[PDB]
Amino acid sequence: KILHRLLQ
Amino acid sequence: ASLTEIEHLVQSVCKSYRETCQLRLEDLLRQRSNIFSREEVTGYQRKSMWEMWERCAHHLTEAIQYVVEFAKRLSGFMELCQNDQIVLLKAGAMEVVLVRMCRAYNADNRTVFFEGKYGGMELFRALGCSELISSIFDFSHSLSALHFSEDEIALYTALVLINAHRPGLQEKRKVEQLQYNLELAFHHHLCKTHRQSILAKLPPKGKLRSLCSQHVERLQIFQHLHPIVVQAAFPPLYKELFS
Ligand SMILES: CC1(C)CCC[C@](C)([C@H]2CC[C@]3(C)[C@@H]2[C@H](O)C[C@@H]2[C@@]4(C)CC[C@@H](O)C(C)(C)[C@@H]4[C@@H](O)C[C@]23C)O1
Repeated sequence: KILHRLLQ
Repeated sequence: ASLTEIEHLVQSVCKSYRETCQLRLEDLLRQRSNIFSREEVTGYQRKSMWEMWERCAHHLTEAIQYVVEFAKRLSGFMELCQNDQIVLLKAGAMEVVLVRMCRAYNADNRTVFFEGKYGGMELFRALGCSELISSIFDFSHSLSALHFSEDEIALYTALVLINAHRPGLQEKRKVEQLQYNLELAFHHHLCKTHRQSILAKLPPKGKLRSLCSQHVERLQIFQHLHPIVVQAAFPPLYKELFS
């Protein structure tokens, strides 16, 4: 969940 | 794939690093004499194990966040596919942190910056993992013996992150092209500044994997004796990366 969000 | 393209890659990486490094070096050097007194150190050694793991995990997570942002500004990274961006960061966010942290370690008194001030490893006794702590201080120590420049740290940490041998990468060759360009930029810069002697002295690729491993192993031991504290008080990102 979290890392995907920080990357977009 | 050209001498000026490479000279220019160097600057962008160096620049990406300065914009993402979290603590300024000057400040870390100012603070070296701001050392924790014996009463304070006792304060820390008498905090509970779980309060102390939770604090350490929050700091690490702050630090890892800057590493992501470094990744995003890294020439080439964002042009990879999201599978491989995630793979690379899962593998190497922490390794990068293990290198960055040597700016905050003082070799003269064997201390490390933490929550305002410097302390030795006895500061962390409450964690119950002194083999890990002292591997981290020994790693920081061995890096401090190379007297890195910031430019050197930028270039080398870019290489840690951009490793084409990570399991799980789909577009493997696009990572090799990016790696290779960065291998060159780094080596060119060491050639220009007369620093190729440091190559032989750099840590074996094994060493960063080992410390990342000890971290995961001690985490599991802790988690297993405090499942709900991890579940309820540990930063999501920490858990994403390390569980
Ligand atoms: C892995 C756990 C959670 C559990 C065991 C103890 C460690 C390794 C503890 C011990 C020392 C520790 C505070 C580490 C934190 O992660 C991250 C920090 C930091 C990298 C995180 C914040 C950075 O700005 C800084 C000052 C360079 C820290 C270091 O100066 C000390 C360090 C490296 O954390």
